[PDB]
Amino acid sequence: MNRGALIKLVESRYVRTDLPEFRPGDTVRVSYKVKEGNRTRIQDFEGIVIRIRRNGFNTTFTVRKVSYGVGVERIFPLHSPLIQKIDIVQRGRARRAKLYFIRNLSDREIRRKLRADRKRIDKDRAAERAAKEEVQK
Amino acid sequence: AKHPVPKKKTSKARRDARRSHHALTPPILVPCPECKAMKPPHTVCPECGYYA
Amino acid sequence: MKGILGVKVGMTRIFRDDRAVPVTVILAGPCPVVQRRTPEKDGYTAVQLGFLPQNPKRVNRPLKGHFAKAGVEPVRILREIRDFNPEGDTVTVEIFKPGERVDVTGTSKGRGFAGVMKRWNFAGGPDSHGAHKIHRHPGSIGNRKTPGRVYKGKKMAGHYGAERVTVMNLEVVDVIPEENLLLVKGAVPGPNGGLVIVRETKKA
Amino acid sequence: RHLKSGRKLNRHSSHRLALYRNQAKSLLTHGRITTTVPKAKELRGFVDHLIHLAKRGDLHARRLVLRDLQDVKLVRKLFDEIAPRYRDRQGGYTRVLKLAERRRGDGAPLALVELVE
Amino acid sequence: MIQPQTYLEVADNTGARKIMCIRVLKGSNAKYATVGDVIVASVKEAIPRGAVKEGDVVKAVVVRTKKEVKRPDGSAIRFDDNAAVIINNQLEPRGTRVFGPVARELREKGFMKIVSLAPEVL
RNA sequence: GGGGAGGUUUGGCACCUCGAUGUCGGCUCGUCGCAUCCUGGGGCUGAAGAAGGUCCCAAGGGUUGGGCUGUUCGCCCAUUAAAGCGGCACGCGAGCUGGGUUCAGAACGUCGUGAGACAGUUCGGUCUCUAUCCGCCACGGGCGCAGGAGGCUUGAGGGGGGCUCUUCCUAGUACGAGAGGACCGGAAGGGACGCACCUCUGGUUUCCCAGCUGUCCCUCCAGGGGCAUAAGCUGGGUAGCCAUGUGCGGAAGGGAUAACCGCUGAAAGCAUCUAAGCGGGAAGCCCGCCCCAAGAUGAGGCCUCCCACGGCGUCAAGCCGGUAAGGACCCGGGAAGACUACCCGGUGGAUGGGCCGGGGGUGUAAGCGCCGCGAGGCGUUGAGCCGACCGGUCCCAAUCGUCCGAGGUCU
RNA sequence: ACCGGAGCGCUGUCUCGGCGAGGGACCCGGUGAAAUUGAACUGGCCGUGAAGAUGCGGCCUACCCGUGGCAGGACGAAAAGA
RNA sequence: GUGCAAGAGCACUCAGGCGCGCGGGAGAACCCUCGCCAAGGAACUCUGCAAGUUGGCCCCGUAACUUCGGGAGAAGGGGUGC
RNA sequence: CAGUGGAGGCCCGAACCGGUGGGGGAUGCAAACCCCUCGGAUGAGCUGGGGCUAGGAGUGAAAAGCUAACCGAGCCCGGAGA
RNA sequence: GGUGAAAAGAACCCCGGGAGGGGAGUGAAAUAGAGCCUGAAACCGUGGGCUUACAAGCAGUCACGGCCCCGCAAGGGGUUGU
Ligand SMILES: [Mg+2]
Ligand SMILES: [Mg+2]
Ligand SMILES: [Mg+2]
Ligand SMILES: [Mg+2]
Ligand SMILES: [Mg+2]
Ligand SMILES: [Mg+2]
Ligand SMILES: [Mg+2]
Ligand SMILES: [Mg+2]
Ligand SMILES: [Mg+2]
Ligand SMILES: [Mg+2]
Ligand SMILES: [Mg+2]
Ligand SMILES: [Mg+2]
Ligand SMILES: [Mg+2]
Ligand SMILES: [Mg+2]
Ligand SMILES: [Mg+2]
Ligand SMILES: [Mg+2]
Ligand SMILES: [Mg+2]
Ligand SMILES: [Mg+2]
Ligand SMILES: [Mg+2]
Ligand SMILES: [Mg+2]
Ligand SMILES: [Mg+2]
Ligand SMILES: [Mg+2]
Ligand SMILES: [Mg+2]
Ligand SMILES: [Mg+2]
Ligand SMILES: [Mg+2]
Ligand SMILES: [Mg+2]
Ligand SMILES: [Mg+2]
Ligand SMILES: [Mg+2]
Ligand SMILES: [Mg+2]
Ligand SMILES: [Mg+2]
Ligand SMILES: [Mg+2]
Ligand SMILES: [Mg+2]
Ligand SMILES: [Mg+2]
Ligand SMILES: [Mg+2]
Ligand SMILES: [Mg+2]
Ligand SMILES: [Mg+2]
Ligand SMILES: [Mg+2]
Ligand SMILES: [Mg+2]
Ligand SMILES: [Mg+2]
Ligand SMILES: [Mg+2]
Ligand SMILES: [Mg+2]
Ligand SMILES: [Mg+2]
Ligand SMILES: [Mg+2]
Ligand SMILES: [Mg+2]
Ligand SMILES: [Mg+2]
Ligand SMILES: [Mg+2]
Ligand SMILES: [Mg+2]
Ligand SMILES: [Mg+2]
Ligand SMILES: [Mg+2]
Ligand SMILES: [Mg+2]
Ligand SMILES: [Mg+2]
Ligand SMILES: [Mg+2]
Ligand SMILES: [Mg+2]
Ligand SMILES: [Mg+2]
Ligand SMILES: [Mg+2]
Ligand SMILES: [Mg+2]
Ligand SMILES: [Mg+2]
Ligand SMILES: [Mg+2]
Ligand SMILES: [Mg+2]
Ligand SMILES: [Mg+2]
Ligand SMILES: [Mg+2]
Ligand SMILES: [Mg+2]
Ligand SMILES: [Mg+2]
Ligand SMILES: [Mg+2]
Ligand SMILES: [Mg+2]
Ligand SMILES: [Mg+2]
Ligand SMILES: [Mg+2]
Ligand SMILES: [Mg+2]
Ligand SMILES: [Mg+2]
Ligand SMILES: [Mg+2]
Ligand SMILES: [Mg+2]
Ligand SMILES: [Mg+2]
Ligand SMILES: [Mg+2]
Ligand SMILES: [Mg+2]
Ligand SMILES: [Mg+2]
Ligand SMILES: [Mg+2]
Ligand SMILES: [Mg+2]
Ligand SMILES: [Mg+2]
Ligand SMILES: [Mg+2]
Ligand SMILES: [Mg+2]
Ligand SMILES: [Mg+2]
Ligand SMILES: [Mg+2]
Ligand SMILES: [Mg+2]
Ligand SMILES: [Mg+2]
Ligand SMILES: [Mg+2]
Ligand SMILES: [Mg+2]
Ligand SMILES: [Mg+2]
Ligand SMILES: [Mg+2]
Ligand SMILES: [Mg+2]
Ligand SMILES: [Mg+2]
Ligand SMILES: [Mg+2]
Ligand SMILES: [Mg+2]
Ligand SMILES: [Mg+2]
Ligand SMILES: [Mg+2]
Ligand SMILES: [Mg+2]
Ligand SMILES: [Mg+2]
Ligand SMILES: [Mg+2]
Ligand SMILES: [Mg+2]
Ligand SMILES: [Mg+2]
Ligand SMILES: [Mg+2]
Ligand SMILES: [Mg+2]
Ligand SMILES: [Mg+2]
Ligand SMILES: [Mg+2]
Ligand SMILES: [Mg+2]
Ligand SMILES: [Mg+2]
Ligand SMILES: [Mg+2]
Ligand SMILES: [Mg+2]
Ligand SMILES: [Mg+2]
Ligand SMILES: [Mg+2]
Ligand SMILES: [Mg+2]
Ligand SMILES: [Mg+2]
Ligand SMILES: [Mg+2]
Ligand SMILES: [Mg+2]
Ligand SMILES: [Mg+2]
Ligand SMILES: [Mg+2]
Ligand SMILES: [Mg+2]
Ligand SMILES: [Mg+2]
Ligand SMILES: [Mg+2]
Ligand SMILES: [Mg+2]
Ligand SMILES: [Mg+2]
Ligand SMILES: [Mg+2]
Ligand SMILES: [Mg+2]
Ligand SMILES: [Mg+2]
Ligand SMILES: [Mg+2]
Ligand SMILES: [Mg+2]
Ligand SMILES: [Mg+2]
Ligand SMILES: [Mg+2]
Ligand SMILES: [Mg+2]
Ligand SMILES: [Mg+2]
Ligand SMILES: [Mg+2]
Ligand SMILES: [Mg+2]
Ligand SMILES: [Mg+2]
Ligand SMILES: [Mg+2]
Ligand SMILES: [Mg+2]
Ligand SMILES: [Mg+2]
Ligand SMILES: [Mg+2]
Ligand SMILES: [Mg+2]
Ligand SMILES: [Mg+2]
Ligand SMILES: [Mg+2]
Ligand SMILES: [Mg+2]
Ligand SMILES: [Mg+2]
Ligand SMILES: [Mg+2]
Ligand SMILES: [Mg+2]
Ligand SMILES: [Mg+2]
Ligand SMILES: [Mg+2]
Ligand SMILES: [Mg+2]
Ligand SMILES: [Mg+2]
Ligand SMILES: [Mg+2]
Ligand SMILES: [Mg+2]
Ligand SMILES: [Mg+2]
Ligand SMILES: [Mg+2]
Ligand SMILES: [Mg+2]
Ligand SMILES: [Mg+2]
Ligand SMILES: [Mg+2]
Ligand SMILES: [Mg+2]
Ligand SMILES: [Mg+2]
Ligand SMILES: [Mg+2]
Ligand SMILES: [Mg+2]
Ligand SMILES: [Mg+2]
Ligand SMILES: [Mg+2]
Ligand SMILES: [Mg+2]
Ligand SMILES: [Mg+2]
Ligand SMILES: [Mg+2]
Ligand SMILES: [Mg+2]
Ligand SMILES: [Mg+2]
Ligand SMILES: [Mg+2]
Ligand SMILES: [Mg+2]
Ligand SMILES: [Mg+2]
Ligand SMILES: [Mg+2]
Ligand SMILES: [Mg+2]
Ligand SMILES: [Mg+2]
Ligand SMILES: [Mg+2]
Ligand SMILES: [Mg+2]
Ligand SMILES: [Mg+2]
Ligand SMILES: [Mg+2]
Ligand SMILES: [Mg+2]
Ligand SMILES: [Mg+2]
Ligand SMILES: [Mg+2]
Ligand SMILES: [Mg+2]
Ligand SMILES: [Mg+2]
Ligand SMILES: [Mg+2]
Ligand SMILES: [Mg+2]
Ligand SMILES: [Mg+2]
Ligand SMILES: [Mg+2]
Ligand SMILES: [Mg+2]
Ligand SMILES: [Mg+2]
Ligand SMILES: [Mg+2]
Ligand SMILES: [Mg+2]
Ligand SMILES: [Mg+2]
Ligand SMILES: [Mg+2]
Ligand SMILES: [Mg+2]
Ligand SMILES: [Mg+2]
Ligand SMILES: [Mg+2]
Ligand SMILES: [Mg+2]
Ligand SMILES: [Mg+2]
Ligand SMILES: [Mg+2]
Ligand SMILES: [Mg+2]
Ligand SMILES: [Mg+2]
Ligand SMILES: [Mg+2]
Ligand SMILES: [Mg+2]
Ligand SMILES: [Mg+2]
Ligand SMILES: [Mg+2]
Ligand SMILES: [Mg+2]
Ligand SMILES: [Mg+2]
Ligand SMILES: [Mg+2]
Ligand SMILES: [Mg+2]
Ligand SMILES: [Mg+2]
Ligand SMILES: [Mg+2]
Ligand SMILES: [Mg+2]
Ligand SMILES: [Mg+2]
Ligand SMILES: [Mg+2]
Repeated sequence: MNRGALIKLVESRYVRTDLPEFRPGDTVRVSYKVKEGNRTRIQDFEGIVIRIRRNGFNTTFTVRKVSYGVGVERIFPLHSPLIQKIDIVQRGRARRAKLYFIRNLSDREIRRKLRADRKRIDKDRAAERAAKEEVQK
Repeated sequence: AKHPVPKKKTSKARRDARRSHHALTPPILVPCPECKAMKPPHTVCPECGYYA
Repeated sequence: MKGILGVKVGMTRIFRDDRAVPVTVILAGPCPVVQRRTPEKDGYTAVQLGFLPQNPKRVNRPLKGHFAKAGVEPVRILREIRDFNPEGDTVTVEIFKPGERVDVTGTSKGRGFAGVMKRWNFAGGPDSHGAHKIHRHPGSIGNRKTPGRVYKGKKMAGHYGAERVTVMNLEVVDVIPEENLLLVKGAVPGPNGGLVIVRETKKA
Repeated sequence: RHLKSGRKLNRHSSHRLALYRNQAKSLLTHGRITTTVPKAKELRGFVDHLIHLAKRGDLHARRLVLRDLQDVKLVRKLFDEIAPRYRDRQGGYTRVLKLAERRRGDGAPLALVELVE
Repeated sequence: MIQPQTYLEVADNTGARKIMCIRVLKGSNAKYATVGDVIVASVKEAIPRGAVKEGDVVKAVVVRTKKEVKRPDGSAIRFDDNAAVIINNQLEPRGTRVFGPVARELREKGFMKIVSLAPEVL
């Protein structure tokens, strides 16, 4: 009994593992399963991650973007059965945990305020190609 | 004064009755092991002391 | 009519097919039946389930005399489940197949001495145009010379919370016998670690 | 009902913080200190932190502890004497024993605080 | 969540730029309206010689909100503004081409026409 | 033309109150009436159907948001199942407001020689911290419950809840020339309200982290502290408490009935629902659901535990000390709490504090190296710091002890 | 800093309330008032009575004493009605 | 004294003087004073009462009307640190 | 027209003089106070000291305002035991 | 306004920081002990008797009963259960 959490934590097996690490201040592209009419598709969604609300399992993250003149944000359960995959697209300088502030900034300022984390990229592409070697041979 | 005020002098009966729960109770005491005197449990007291 | 004692372990949410579901986890540990109410001896029918392992320390009480006549490991708690007589042994989560619905009972969180606005969810006066000393007050409480008194059970501020609260028709979302666990539809009275009894619903 | 949380106080924040400090200074200056019970039970944990933080040695720790006790000579005594004494120990660097005398003219109960030994 | 006295962006060439909510046509006394909810409203301003004139009392349906819509799949979604599409009394949209995204709740509600002309459902 | 009921209007009378019973409207909180606005059940219809009309039964719940005016009232906008009418000092100012009325200022029209005056108008104009008793909401102390104690309970008697729409299948079927369009039965989705909850969404989170200005100080640099609230400002923020968020409720069903519809059926050879007798029939009644509840002085029931006197009272019941089961004190505490109460723990112990780990928050600390003239930048680095949450560990603190507590009446 | 109408900006004025801070309230120790007060052993309903009853009648209800709260009554207090 | 356009303003601080002659705890309702708040933005109300919004200096720019002075800080913008 | 010049019951704003709106206070810190807000601030300005005018009399940018904490006729003593 | 005939106004010892007491002492009397003759009532307190925690009240009166106390007795006093 003296593990009230670990018990409630046992129900965690609905947990993912495939998904790649990413943190606010860099843009991604989730592929969500959706019910159109009655069937099932795979709608993409690509924008900057503005918030990650950590809480072990059932942690969440929210991405925003501009669709046809209007802004739009979506909240995704991190370990959701509907996220087929989540291709990251570009890393960038955080400097802050929650970046709501870009809401009032959607313009040239964003691009210049969130440069590009050459560090988290230099490790991305490095351990990408450099790690491809070990698996192939 | 302003607005409410007693409608009648309280009787010496009712008065003392109210006070039925005012009485005190003696302090809880125990004979301290070291000395002979009394101490309030869980406390150190003069003319005595403690072990380490 | 089933029955079983447990603790509110906490709650989170799991996914049923392509839909998320909020669930409260209840540990309905194995309950050693302790006595039996019968029409002949007691005047009614029921079963006194025990629950949770007691150290023979606090059992200094002649409770041991009750546990002896049943040959049971001393428990920390025990309440009856009315009109439910299981075979002589022990009840467990096994009686709850998923999709069944249950009536859960628990002692709500204690909101202490609560104002009328929190307790009875009154309206209270204006934050603004005058008054400024009755913002959270209940205002009038009566009439005039007639009836010239206040109604019995009038809504007024006071202690509120930490009372016997029974929710109903909660869905048994799952059941993990390997852990005496029991998943529900989330909203169950009381705080975590709180004792809580789960019964069969009265929908049907 | 507030309090479902966990902490205690009187006075306002900047004062209460100043209180814990000015006590822990005297306490790390006299080794024995007498205050009111509640003030003591609270001071208790505040010191077991600088003391343990004192078991570590790096200048970062020193600089951290300076933020509370302003006196440099005092942090010396803490690092170069008080701390070593508590090597090979893990917590409970401090002790609180309630006295049997109340304060007169306000009837407040007292208790002793001391660097353990 | 839209309620009377609220302003809405008009997402179609009906001529109207902005309309204010008059009444949310859910229950007999509903507090608020949301995506896929219809509302009576006043045209608080419109473009010259539009089908709808400034001052008309129109019906419209919420296509976007600022308060995130919570979906059963555990996700949610919110837009930068509150928007609507003026509709015919038989509930078909009055204007044609509708601009900007839309919540798919519009679909389950029976606004096929509008999700169609929508340049992007989300 | 005629007879009544009611006591919401306007009056009549002048009966309590002029050593004072504060007047309208609004707000808050309601509760009651039924002469019913809606929903439920019926009769008739000039009821094809859908929809109405009229009367009957029925308070159980419901009875929206705005524009104008101090308004009540009323008009209007947009909805609705409906936007019911009255009582309660036209309910409620020791609950609030004070726009209106109803003091002194001032002005208009009007009257008056005048001072002034107006159910005429206009702008302004001090609303009193402390509840004794009854009542009401909560929470304890005492004693009782004819042995004492631990735990579990029965439910007399109360209380809460009680609403309604919409689309779809039945079926474009019965009905109708057409337009339109059912009963009965079944399904889905809502509005408002109520209870509980923090997973999610979304708030607060007063020192959890970070950044920034001015100044003063430590210690010159660097680093850091105070004050700029009772957080100096700002960007974020766990637990807890919360709704905008999540779950669940209104029932089902049983029983007796209202209007009403009937069977059998006389009195009264026919006829009659009725006089004997019986069946059906409401959102209403009684149960059922949830909550309180044996001070139910009619003080209940079950399981279990401890039992003789140890001294005076011969008669009467008691009375005084030591103890049994068991309880209390004191201490560490708590999603329990104003206090008390309630609950857990007290060295055979993880109750609090510290330390450790995890969760979580902030978002690369200090120091050093490197690049730049420099403000800075880069690396070491998801670093450093790090409340409340989930656990672990006897380092510190619950040390030692004290007090009360049956001897069980009689027929 | 006159009085009326409208609009933009902004907002807890409001839908509709929630959380947080501090000073009181609450508990302990010290000091310790006031208006008021015929006397009190001071319940509910329906009547009744000088026409609005804790005190009369009938009936219902109710173990003794307090503490924190609410303001319907005591035709509450105050001021020999302006 | 330092800073801010200036100043006897504001913030911190010299010299100097004080913590206001009841304290201790608790962390209910409720009152006062203060901070914040999803969506909405006057729907509040007799009345935007209240509170918020705006705020300093520099630069661009500024309408009807006018008694030619005004209206003007109109309005609306941009800059501000190292 | 430029320059110089520095006028004003001019402008912003402390001291200072006020008392606009709201809140608190109501046996008050206070027999008129506290907080936020607001008005004037070279003038019909504010202010220290020395003086004069008073009871049907004074003074009054006029409210019957003020004339020692209540002025449609001050206070005290007397007529007076009206 | 008042000790007492007279200060004979309480040496000395004891508890106490003091105040104030307890003894000793003076006096006819100290409950005449110093704002001290007499010392009423309201009001506060200590002890004793009767009485009260299912009870409805202008508080009393009438009756009976119980307990306690006075007198050998018939009797009387206090209290109060119905
Ligand atoms: Mg665990
Ligand atoms: Mg737990
Ligand atoms: Mg409010
Ligand atoms: Mg007022
Ligand atoms: Mg007031
Ligand atoms: Mg009455
Ligand atoms: Mg009454
Ligand atoms: Mg937990
Ligand atoms: Mg805690
Ligand atoms: Mg501060
Ligand atoms: Mg710590
Ligand atoms: Mg007649
Ligand atoms: Mg009448
Ligand atoms: Mg009349
Ligand atoms: Mg009369
Ligand atoms: Mg007459
Ligand atoms: Mg009177
Ligand atoms: Mg009166
Ligand atoms: Mg009135
Ligand atoms: Mg009124
Ligand atoms: Mg009908
Ligand atoms: Mg029909
Ligand atoms: Mg027809
Ligand atoms: Mg016809
Ligand atoms: Mg027809
Ligand atoms: Mg039909
Ligand atoms: Mg009839
Ligand atoms: Mg009727
Ligand atoms: Mg209306
Ligand atoms: Mg209409
Ligand atoms: Mg309708
Ligand atoms: Mg209609
Ligand atoms: Mg209607
Ligand atoms: Mg009527
Ligand atoms: Mg009414
Ligand atoms: Mg009235
Ligand atoms: Mg009337
Ligand atoms: Mg009235
Ligand atoms: Mg009032
Ligand atoms: Mg009123
Ligand atoms: Mg009053
Ligand atoms: Mg006013
Ligand atoms: Mg009004
Ligand atoms: Mg007016
Ligand atoms: Mg008037
Ligand atoms: Mg008058
Ligand atoms: Mg006048
Ligand atoms: Mg008139
Ligand atoms: Mg007026
Ligand atoms: Mg007041
Ligand atoms: Mg009374
Ligand atoms: Mg009463
Ligand atoms: Mg019952
Ligand atoms: Mg009932
Ligand atoms: Mg009922
Ligand atoms: Mg009801
Ligand atoms: Mg059909
Ligand atoms: Mg069809
Ligand atoms: Mg079909
Ligand atoms: Mg046919
Ligand atoms: Mg026809
Ligand atoms: Mg036909
Ligand atoms: Mg045909
Ligand atoms: Mg046909
Ligand atoms: Mg034909
Ligand atoms: Mg047809
Ligand atoms: Mg058709
Ligand atoms: Mg929850
Ligand atoms: Mg939080
Ligand atoms: Mg800190
Ligand atoms: Mg944090
Ligand atoms: Mg430096
Ligand atoms: Mg600094
Ligand atoms: Mg300060
Ligand atoms: Mg500020
Ligand atoms: Mg500030
Ligand atoms: Mg700071
Ligand atoms: Mg902050
Ligand atoms: Mg039924
Ligand atoms: Mg049944
Ligand atoms: Mg009937
Ligand atoms: Mg027949
Ligand atoms: Mg019959
Ligand atoms: Mg019959
Ligand atoms: Mg039947
Ligand atoms: Mg029924
Ligand atoms: Mg129903
Ligand atoms: Mg029955
Ligand atoms: Mg029955
Ligand atoms: Mg209970
Ligand atoms: Mg119960
Ligand atoms: Mg009992
Ligand atoms: Mg019971
Ligand atoms: Mg019993
Ligand atoms: Mg038994
Ligand atoms: Mg024996
Ligand atoms: Mg024997
Ligand atoms: Mg112990
Ligand atoms: Mg052990
Ligand atoms: Mg521990
Ligand atoms: Mg621990
Ligand atoms: Mg950690
Ligand atoms: Mg983390
Ligand atoms: Mg770095
Ligand atoms: Mg290097
Ligand atoms: Mg270099
Ligand atoms: Mg260099
Ligand atoms: Mg790592
Ligand atoms: Mg903290
Ligand atoms: Mg560990
Ligand atoms: Mg004993
Ligand atoms: Mg004994
Ligand atoms: Mg006995
Ligand atoms: Mg003016
Ligand atoms: Mg506006
Ligand atoms: Mg804001
Ligand atoms: Mg309101
Ligand atoms: Mg507080
Ligand atoms: Mg006070
Ligand atoms: Mg104070
Ligand atoms: Mg006190
Ligand atoms: Mg009573
Ligand atoms: Mg009657
Ligand atoms: Mg009478
Ligand atoms: Mg009489
Ligand atoms: Mg009376
Ligand atoms: Mg009589
Ligand atoms: Mg009576
Ligand atoms: Mg009663
Ligand atoms: Mg008290
Ligand atoms: Mg109170
Ligand atoms: Mg009252
Ligand atoms: Mg009050
Ligand atoms: Mg009254
Ligand atoms: Mg008079
Ligand atoms: Mg500056
Ligand atoms: Mg400046
Ligand atoms: Mg500058
Ligand atoms: Mg001085
Ligand atoms: Mg003071
Ligand atoms: Mg002092
Ligand atoms: Mg702030
Ligand atoms: Mg703000
Ligand atoms: Mg807001
Ligand atoms: Mg905001
Ligand atoms: Mg916002
Ligand atoms: Mg706006
Ligand atoms: Mg308005
Ligand atoms: Mg309104
Ligand atoms: Mg209004
Ligand atoms: Mg108006
Ligand atoms: Mg304002
Ligand atoms: Mg405000
Ligand atoms: Mg503010
Ligand atoms: Mg601002
Ligand atoms: Mg600016
Ligand atoms: Mg600003
Ligand atoms: Mg001019
Ligand atoms: Mg400007
Ligand atoms: Mg202008
Ligand atoms: Mg401007
Ligand atoms: Mg600007
Ligand atoms: Mg800088
Ligand atoms: Mg020129
Ligand atoms: Mg020049
Ligand atoms: Mg000049
Ligand atoms: Mg010049
Ligand atoms: Mg001037
Ligand atoms: Mg001016
Ligand atoms: Mg002046
Ligand atoms: Mg003013
Ligand atoms: Mg003022
Ligand atoms: Mg004014
Ligand atoms: Mg006021
Ligand atoms: Mg005022
Ligand atoms: Mg006041
Ligand atoms: Mg005061
Ligand atoms: Mg202002
Ligand atoms: Mg000024
Ligand atoms: Mg000025
Ligand atoms: Mg002068
Ligand atoms: Mg002079
Ligand atoms: Mg002179
Ligand atoms: Mg005169
Ligand atoms: Mg003058
Ligand atoms: Mg005088
Ligand atoms: Mg005169
Ligand atoms: Mg005289
Ligand atoms: Mg006379
Ligand atoms: Mg004469
Ligand atoms: Mg003498
Ligand atoms: Mg002596
Ligand atoms: Mg001395
Ligand atoms: Mg002496
Ligand atoms: Mg003597
Ligand atoms: Mg003698
Ligand atoms: Mg004699
Ligand atoms: Mg003598
Ligand atoms: Mg004598
Ligand atoms: Mg004498
Ligand atoms: Mg004397
Ligand atoms: Mg005397
Ligand atoms: Mg004599
Ligand atoms: Mg006497
Ligand atoms: Mg006595
Ligand atoms: Mg007795
Ligand atoms: Mg009695
Ligand atoms: Mg009676
Ligand atoms: Mg005796
Ligand atoms: Mg005798
Ligand atoms: Mg008697």
